[PDB]
Amino acid sequence: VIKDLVPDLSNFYAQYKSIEPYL
Amino acid sequence: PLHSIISSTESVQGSTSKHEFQAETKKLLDIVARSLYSEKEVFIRELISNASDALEKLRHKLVSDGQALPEMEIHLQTNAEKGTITIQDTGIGMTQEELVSNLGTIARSGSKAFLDALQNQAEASSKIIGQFGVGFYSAFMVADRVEVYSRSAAPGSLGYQWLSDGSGVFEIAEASGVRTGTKIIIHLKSDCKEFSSEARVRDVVTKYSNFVSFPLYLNGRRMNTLQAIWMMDPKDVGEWQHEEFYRYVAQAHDKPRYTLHYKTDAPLNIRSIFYVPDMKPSMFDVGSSVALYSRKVLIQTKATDILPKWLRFIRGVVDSEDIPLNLSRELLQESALIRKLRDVLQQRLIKFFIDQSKKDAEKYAKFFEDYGLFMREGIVTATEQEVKEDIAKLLRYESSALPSGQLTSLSEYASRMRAGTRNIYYLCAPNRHLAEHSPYYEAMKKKDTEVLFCFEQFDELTLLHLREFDKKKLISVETDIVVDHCLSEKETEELMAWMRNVLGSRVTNVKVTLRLDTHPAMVTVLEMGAARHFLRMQQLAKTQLLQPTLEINPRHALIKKLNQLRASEPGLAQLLVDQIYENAMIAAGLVDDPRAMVGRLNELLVKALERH
Amino acid sequence: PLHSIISSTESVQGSTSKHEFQAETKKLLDIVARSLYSEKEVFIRELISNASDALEKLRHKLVSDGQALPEMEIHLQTNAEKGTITIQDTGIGMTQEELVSNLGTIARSGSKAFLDALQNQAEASSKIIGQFGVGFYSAFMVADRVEVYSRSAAPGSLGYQWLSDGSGVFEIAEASGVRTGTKIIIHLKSDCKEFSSEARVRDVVTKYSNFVSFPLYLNGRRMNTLQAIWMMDPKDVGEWQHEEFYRYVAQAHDKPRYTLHYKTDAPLNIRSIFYVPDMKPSMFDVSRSSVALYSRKVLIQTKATDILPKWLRFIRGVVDSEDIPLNLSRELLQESALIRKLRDVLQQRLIKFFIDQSKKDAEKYAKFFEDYGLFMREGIVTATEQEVKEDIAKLLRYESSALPSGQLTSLSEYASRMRAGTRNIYYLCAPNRHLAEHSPYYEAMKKKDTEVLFCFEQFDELTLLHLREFDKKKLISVETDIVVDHCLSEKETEELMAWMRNVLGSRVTNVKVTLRLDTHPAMVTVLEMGAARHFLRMQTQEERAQLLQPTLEINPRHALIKKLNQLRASEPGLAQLLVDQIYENAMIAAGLVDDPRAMVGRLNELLVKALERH
Ligand SMILES: Nc1ncnc2c1ncn2[C@@H]1O[C@H](COP(=O)(O)OP(=O)(O)NP(=O)(O)O)[C@@H](O)[C@H]1O
Ligand SMILES: Nc1ncnc2c1ncn2[C@@H]1O[C@H](COP(=O)(O)OP(=O)(O)NP(=O)(O)O)[C@@H](O)[C@H]1O
Ligand SMILES: [K+]
Ligand SMILES: [K+]
Ligand SMILES: [Mg+2]
Ligand SMILES: [Mg+2]
Repeated sequence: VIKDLVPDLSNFYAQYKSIEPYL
Repeated sequence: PLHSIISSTESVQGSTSKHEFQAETKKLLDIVARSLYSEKEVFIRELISNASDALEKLRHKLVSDGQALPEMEIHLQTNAEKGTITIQDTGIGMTQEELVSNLGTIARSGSKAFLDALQNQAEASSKIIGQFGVGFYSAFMVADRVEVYSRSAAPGSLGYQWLSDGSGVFEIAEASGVRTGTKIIIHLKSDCKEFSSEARVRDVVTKYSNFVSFPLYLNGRRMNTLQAIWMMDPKDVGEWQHEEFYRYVAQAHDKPRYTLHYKTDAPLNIRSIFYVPDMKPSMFDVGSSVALYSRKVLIQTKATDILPKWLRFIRGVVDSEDIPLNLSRELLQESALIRKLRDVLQQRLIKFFIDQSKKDAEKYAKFFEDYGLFMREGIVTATEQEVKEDIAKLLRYESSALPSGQLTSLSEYASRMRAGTRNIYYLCAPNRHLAEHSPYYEAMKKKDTEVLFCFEQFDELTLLHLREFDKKKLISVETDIVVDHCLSEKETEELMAWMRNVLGSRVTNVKVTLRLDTHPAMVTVLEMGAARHFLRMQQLAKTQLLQPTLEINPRHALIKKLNQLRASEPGLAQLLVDQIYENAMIAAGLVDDPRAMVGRLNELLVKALERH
Repeated sequence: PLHSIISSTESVQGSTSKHEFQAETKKLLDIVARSLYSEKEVFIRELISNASDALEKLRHKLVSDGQALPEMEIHLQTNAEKGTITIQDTGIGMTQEELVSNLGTIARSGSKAFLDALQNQAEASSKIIGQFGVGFYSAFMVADRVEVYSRSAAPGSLGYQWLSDGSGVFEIAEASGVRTGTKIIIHLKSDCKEFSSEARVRDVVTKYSNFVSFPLYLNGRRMNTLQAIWMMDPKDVGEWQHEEFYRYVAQAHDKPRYTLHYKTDAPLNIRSIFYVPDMKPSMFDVSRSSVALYSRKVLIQTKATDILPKWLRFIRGVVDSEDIPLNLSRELLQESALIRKLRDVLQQRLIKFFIDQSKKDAEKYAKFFEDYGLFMREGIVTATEQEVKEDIAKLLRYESSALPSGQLTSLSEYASRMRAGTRNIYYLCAPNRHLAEHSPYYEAMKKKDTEVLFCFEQFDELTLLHLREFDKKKLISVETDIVVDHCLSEKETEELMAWMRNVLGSRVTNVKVTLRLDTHPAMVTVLEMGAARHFLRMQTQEERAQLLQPTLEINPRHALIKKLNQLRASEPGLAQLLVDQIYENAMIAAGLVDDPRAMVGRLNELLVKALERH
């Protein structure tokens, strides 16, 4: 069950692109 | 230098002829048969569409005649023994002249000619699917031969047989015993016999043209059993069939908590229905079952994402009679109409969620606890500031000025803030119990400014990317503390010199804070919100550090103990200093994987209790 | 409710007739110019392709007879004042009959006849792009007027003129002063005037037709400046050319750490080049295939078919294939069997190449792994077939206990040195090798004489549990092995057990005594420990304790447990904080703590009253 949950972690670049302007 | 061969010395001297464009039909049939449709199974859909069109035409003819409406339906027959598939419709039918004009001409469609005689474009133009004239020839992707037995609905037309093997030549003949309508026999290819099975045909029919406006039968049994509820008015459609349609489209067994029926024509023809599932989003959820339709048939683009990425938690359907289509009946990628449809749908869904929040506080609170991460993701991935604020209006947070358990938005947070104040303070903690007792919140307990509490992950990032709401900046509690401008001074400095010596590599700068009452130490950095997530990303994925300022609490008993601890157990005092720094880093959220802290903690505790 | 109207009562009555398929040319032009190409800028991409085709044909006409080769170039001219774009080639050209038959007939291509007239299918068959016959009419997407000055390369041909407004009728005439070849003038539409600008045309050419077989100039200056190095033999292309091509394709200023030049023909015609960058993967790299398809040296622009597996998205390069099926829009046919077998072949080729690179250089491959291990882990956790699982897992490098620090080991070499009949591969996860050696699970595992791998990256235990098997050997973590496997006085130990169970009943479902620990006060064991660690990050304390079953173990020989005997009675209040702290420490060491921020206050108020006697 848990093995097939296949975590997405999608839009993983968007978070860093959000972080960039702050720094 | 530049080397160009473009000049203008050329001229025309000869007599100008005049020719009409030609088209060799062999290569056109070849293109339609092999290099037009990616999927081999779409042909029946096209055929079904044709059938639907025929039936629609017949209906309009009866509207022109005002006579009794006979039974009209699409029948699909599958013969595995003979390896053939038959589609029969009781539509208008085609005469020999009509058969030659339509079937025998590429890109010639009788549906468009029928539409040009409508003169209203509302009676049947919204239901006629045929627009190109190559849909029938998709039947040649799978057929080594095609028969068409067509008898027109006119009172006196005779049946006609139409044979074609798909090599650019077709034959016609007089056929007797043909009933009114059109019966298409397809003899499957040797390598395409999977369409001679009832299961595959049923799957393709349900996938592509399940919502055809007319009854559809395969091998005798009807599998429509469900009208397209997205076309009727929202008042006519009831809750029971709402649940049935949601269960069908989402392939679920629960009920939809939120149902939206959107129907507009002024910007562009949209007939869409959207459902929010009762159950919490699945791990797979994190085309999104919002499959685009056009004239009650699936488009199956699966790439354009007609609905934004964060709006993937809702299910349903969208219908538009004006969306442009490929020759393969697929969506045109990167089209202005599709982009405007996506923007309109996003704005409408944001407005609908705002209205639901207004009309039901507790239901919307539960929904936000269920699907808040999607809105946070949308804020993170958004680009326009107005879209950012519109999505942020959906966020629900609980503040320090209100009792535990109730959540409020940023709009009502700014409605109750002081006029002189021009910023919104937010603090991130796993629970409200920790947020109230957080050293950062206790630092701002001097002032009466309200502060929101964020519990779910990625809330700090969401507020960081937002960066503004109603022309008010968002400043975190840690950021506000860092930008702000019992252990006597001499003894404090003497202790702090040793602390700097033992924490030179880790603690870049150490200072004394006078706004702590219960926490021995605090850790602050300028980019606290950004660093707290950058560190998590770095420990999450090895992709492409920071200067933590440590503040001590002079009135704290643990810090006060260090003077008498240094003169007695310098090693255990250093262990306590390291443990205090680790605890401050953990509370700040900037700590690394804390498995390394346990060993030092145990090495501290083995000797810290050697006095009882 | 099963009724049907299907019957075979119909039969032929009259004599069978005969007819030929016709075509509505007006609607065909409308379809081509309105509902064929998603992107409006492809019209030059077709035209340039046509130009190249013509030049290719001319090359054959100058190779069969073995005569001199004049300049062979394609020229783009832009006139913003006139709002026109000119595409000129010095190729074969076209006569009256050729202009009427090719330009005037839809889906009629002179290239196909030229290929079928080669009798060899080995020189120009692989360098001719045109195969449908509708590419030219894409010019009507942006043009209200197309004006072609075409004259053939035959010795004595005449310049010819070809006007068309795109309305199903075209006019032809004789022209003077036309240079040998073909010059197409396109008068841009009112809304398509953006193609009458230098920047837009340059962008489209660098998007589609950089690597045409012949020099290409825009407004006077050549803009190719880069030959397609994926076509010739790998020995004929140097390191500098590889670096320049990688810089172009990856849009990066570094050098490629790994270069692969694959050229296969037995399964299907593939000429692919791939680069693994020297610099560490960027954040954009993780987010989604970074490899550009090419068919006869022109881009396909799929962007959705994923010709390469997602986990291999970290490599940058190109793939050329003359066998892929293109639709009428000159785009990849989705879910094609040929493209699926191409993806599988490329995946296996890249796996084998990485294996050979690992064999060739241990240190370079170790650096590549510590840079790009997340992609291989994602490939393992996202694969379906066990063969693919094992093939990707052969790329993994985990340092183990049997070897000194910093010396990574593969799963295959680990399996090659186990005992005679143990089908068990043991792995332990820790932030660092120092903690792995000093992990309580490893210390308990020290009773068994076996070698255990050490995992330090995130989603690594998840990767190992998804793999679940390597070389027909089951993968069992140290915690799982401890669970599955079956000082202080007895009375004092038992009463301390009862007290802890009473004061940790809600959080711990079972407390026991472990004599296998030496330097750890306590341990936490879970049945599906590896699965529980990942599930805790996906979904107060009693809520997780319900579905976690935190089996606690205590070591009576440890200092804290020994002192708990006197701490339970002298000050029973502090004993509760002590046992809560021990439980939280065991939780943290087990990796079953979502966020240790909650225990900071508890630990602080433990410290304030624990060492106050000093
Ligand atoms: N079963 C049918 N009954 C009656 N008329 C039909 C039937 N199938 C096809 N036709 C007619 O033959 C024409 C050619 O078929 P088709 O290729 O599907 O054109 P189209 O459906 O109108 N355009 P498209 O969207 O590409 O399918 C249609 O436009 C109809 O006028
Ligand atoms: N610039 C040119 N010079 C010489 N011959 C040309 C030129 N452009 C087009 N032609 C000829 O005209 C035919 C029709 O053009 P086109 O529609 O592009 O067919 P195609 O390119 O061979 N197939 P496609 O892949 O759809 O472009 C070509 O096949 C050539 O024989
Ligand atoms: K037709
Ligand atoms: K042509
Ligand atoms: Mg049709
Ligand atoms: Mg072409």
